[PDB]
Amino acid sequence: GPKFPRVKNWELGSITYDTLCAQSQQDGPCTPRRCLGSLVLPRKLQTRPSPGPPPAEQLLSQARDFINQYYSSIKRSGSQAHEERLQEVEAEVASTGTYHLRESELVFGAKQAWRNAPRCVGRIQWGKLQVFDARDCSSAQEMFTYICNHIKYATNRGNLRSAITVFPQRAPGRGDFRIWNSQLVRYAGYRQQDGSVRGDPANVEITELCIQHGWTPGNGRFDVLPLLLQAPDEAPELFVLPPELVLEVPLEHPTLEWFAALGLRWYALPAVSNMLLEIGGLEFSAAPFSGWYMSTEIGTRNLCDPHRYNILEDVAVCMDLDTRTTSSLWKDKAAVEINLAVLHSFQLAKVTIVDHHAATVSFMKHLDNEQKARGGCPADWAWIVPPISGSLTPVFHQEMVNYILSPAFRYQPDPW
Amino acid sequence: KFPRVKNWELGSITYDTLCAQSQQDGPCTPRRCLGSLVLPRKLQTRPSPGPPPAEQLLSQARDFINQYYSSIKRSGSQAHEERLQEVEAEVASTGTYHLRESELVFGAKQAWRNAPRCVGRIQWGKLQVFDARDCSSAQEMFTYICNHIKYATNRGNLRSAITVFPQRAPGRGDFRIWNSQLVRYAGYRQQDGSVRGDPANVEITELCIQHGWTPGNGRFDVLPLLLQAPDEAPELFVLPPELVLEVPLEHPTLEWFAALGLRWYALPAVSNMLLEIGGLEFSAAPFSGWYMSTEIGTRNLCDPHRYNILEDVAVCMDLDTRTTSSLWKDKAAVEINLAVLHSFQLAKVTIVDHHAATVSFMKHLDNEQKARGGCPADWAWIVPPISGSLTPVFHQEMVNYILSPAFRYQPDPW
Ligand code: HEM
Ligand code: HEM
Ligand SMILES: C[C@H](O)[C@H](O)[C@H]1CNc2nc(N)[nH]c(=O)c2N1
Ligand SMILES: C[C@H](O)[C@H](O)[C@H]1CNc2nc(N)[nH]c(=O)c2N1
Ligand SMILES: NC(=[NH2+])NCCC[C@H](N)C(=O)O
Ligand SMILES: NC(=[NH2+])NCCC[C@H](N)C(=O)O
Ligand SMILES: [Zn+2]
Repeated sequence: GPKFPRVKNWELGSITYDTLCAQSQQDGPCTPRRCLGSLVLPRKLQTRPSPGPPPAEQLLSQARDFINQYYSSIKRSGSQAHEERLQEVEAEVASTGTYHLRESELVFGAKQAWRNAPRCVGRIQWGKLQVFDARDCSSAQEMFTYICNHIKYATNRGNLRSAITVFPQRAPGRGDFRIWNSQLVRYAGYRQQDGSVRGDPANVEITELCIQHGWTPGNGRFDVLPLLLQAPDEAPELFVLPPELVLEVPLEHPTLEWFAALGLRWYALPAVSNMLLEIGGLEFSAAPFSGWYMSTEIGTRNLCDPHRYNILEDVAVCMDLDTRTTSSLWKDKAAVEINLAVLHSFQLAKVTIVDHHAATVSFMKHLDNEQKARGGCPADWAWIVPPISGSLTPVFHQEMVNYILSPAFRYQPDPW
Repeated sequence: KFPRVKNWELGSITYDTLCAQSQQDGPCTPRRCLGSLVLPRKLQTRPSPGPPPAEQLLSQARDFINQYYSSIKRSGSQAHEERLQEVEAEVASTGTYHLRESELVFGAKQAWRNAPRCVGRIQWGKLQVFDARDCSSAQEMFTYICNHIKYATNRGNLRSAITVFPQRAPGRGDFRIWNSQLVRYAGYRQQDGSVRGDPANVEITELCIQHGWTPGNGRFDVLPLLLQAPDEAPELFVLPPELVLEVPLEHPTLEWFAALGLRWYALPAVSNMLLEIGGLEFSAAPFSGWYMSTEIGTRNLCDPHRYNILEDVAVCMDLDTRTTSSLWKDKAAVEINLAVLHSFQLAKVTIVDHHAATVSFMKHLDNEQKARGGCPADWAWIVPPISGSLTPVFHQEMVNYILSPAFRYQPDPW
């Protein structure tokens, strides 16, 4: 039959063909000899610090491609405005080596990048993104105001709104704009005398980096880290976030009264801030984005991973479960309750949150929408299926095709 | 070239060099990954009415024979030389050859070892291989299958076993076991198009009734076996109720769970896959080990397209099945899985929970990294259907590729 990947949903028995993967213009990590689909950071997208200006010839084709995408999105492909905009980009790349995006083109690409994100289960909201332009920003100090502005708008007092803030793109020879922190809001990791860690083990490096840069560290298990903002060709400056802007939620269980005594808590705004946003060849090294949490992110990964807060055993001891044997599913039982606590604690604090059931269901809807609009959707199975109750959600039964489409968010090396 | 594989829970790293030995291609390409697809659009095992190119077959045979003599530290020896010549000789003359019982036993164990989707491979070295190649009739197959079931079950102390029937032969129908598993509960399509029993077995259940089986009206009705001998319509055989050990499902604390009257058989025995060793193909080579609790309690009982008993239990547990955020589903999924472990443990039948099971797989990865420099694993199948990140495999990067000997999927006989 058709000569594109055949995709099946074993739950409903339905079939589809992904023709959108044909538009992919960037190889991934797999090969016919072996699949590397479960790898987190395959050395592919890795936008290494390319010093010398991009091959004019190359950047141009990537640029003419994005432009075409833009005019098609506005249903004016082949028109005179389109061809002129094309001539305009080619011209500016011939006399400078780079080029600039128009306001509406940035908003377009910003959304396409989210839309194209293979690992994001919340893409059904892709059409609703508040893009804040900040390509005028000229200081690590200015970078701090924008971020604070963003956190204020995105948080919206518990009624979260998706957004992204785009800072200046890269310029040949000139240093990048960077946010050293992985997220705009993260908890510190304190290395100990015994070698263990206090707080979030994930953020041990950045914490060590904030201290080596002037921050006077605290000693709690949930201290909000300061921000390290790097303007072009300058050492980064350290900025502390105003406690009022950083909204948090204490965690309690709906019926296990003792859970509140655990003193666990999490912030409301998830803001990935270390990824690179690539549009038509241009590379925006600092373009933090944020939406709203999906409960398993907190209640299973952050709170239960062996290398994170790892609270599974403490909570199981409290529920008086048999932790001396795996066949009692003590881990499964506690993990469920901890997740319920996160859901319940955000609902009570009136903060936006979505569970893995509701979430995944909406992603199925997003899949069906994209099947019609683009002929498929690039999705990373291992990442779309929730860390708990996999087959209990519909995505587990949906085969998925993963590939790279541009615009896009890519991982990028740490500035240090 | 050699993939770097990391474990994010420990921060460890390794280089899979074994993937280098892959002579077969998968579904992925640099343009896009198709690793989450269940079946190969093309990797199918097309008919064998015609013989396979003497060259192709000959190289896969030389390779297997080389592998076999390595495993017994007798490489380059005389026996090795003379065994290669025997194969050269048979191939050239009949366009095929045959395996020595010892070699077959070696293949089987390797096939299991190379199976990317099997999480129980730490046991790969302990496989009871039954040679049933001197089988000429469907009635004979039934006896073999009946003995395998008896041996495999062993009163509840399951033991891994595989039975290998005649290999495939040019212009000759394949010996085939029509059923997907040796034991499976019937799926009867009732009035409102719904289904009584096991929805996955609606088709096979209909083929049996079509060949004269007297169906029942129950959810858990042990289906009969439709064994087929070359170029001959299949035969119907009913499995002796005693040989079919079954487990009644109840709950450690929830008194009413038994009420639901659920039950499940003890012997998991895939019977529709094809075993390929050194180019030879065995269209009928059933194998069995023992269940991992999640296969029954999560997929079989809770899949929406299986017994889909998730809501019932939730209601009995008096759960807020109103909204999703009450996690009524996750809650019932756990109990049902516990009930499976409890029931099997109470009936003294072998079973392994997913935590215990994935822990042994981690070891296997280690043992294999040291023995071959890697281990082909399908992450989507190795990670349990529930409590995924709660197990260690969730945090383990894996490489997937095809090695031979190997188990493959093949077309349905009808
Ligand atoms: C509004 C609700 C949204 C939800 C519920 C959602 C949810 C998710 C989840 C569950 C993940 C994986 C988290 C993890 O495993 O670490 C993810 C990853 C991602 N999301 Fe979203 N997302 C949302 C908004 C956004 C926005 C606003 C953007 C971009 C403009 C976006 C871009 C991405 C990208 C690039 C990734 C992958 C990052 C990585 O590899 O760590 N998401 N999202
Ligand atoms: C000793 C106990 C064993 C355990 C606990 C075990 C467990 C598993 C599990 C959980 C799966 C995934 C099943 C599914 O979701 O469909 C699997 C797949 C598989 N196992 Fe095992 N296994 C065992 C023994 C064996 C034996 C004896 C063989 C072969 C000689 C074998 C060959 C395979 C293969 C080829 C697959 C993939 C089957 C498919 O594609 O449907 N396993 N095993
Ligand atoms: C090793 C494995 O790829 C890794 O643990 C992946 C699996 N799936 C995931 N899925 C999501 N959403 N987030 C993750 O961090 C991961 N980690
Ligand atoms: C579509 C998806 O590939 C499919 O549902 C897979 C996922 N993981 C699985 N894992 C195991 N162990 N067994 C299966 O049958 C599956 N099915
Ligand atoms: N819903 C989101 N936008 N998530 C972004 C990633 C959040 C990250 N997994 C965390 O637990 O903090
Ligand atoms: N442990 C095994 N031998 N599993 C074989 C596959 C069993 C199949 N998943 C079932 O539940 O019927
Ligand atoms: Zn792949």
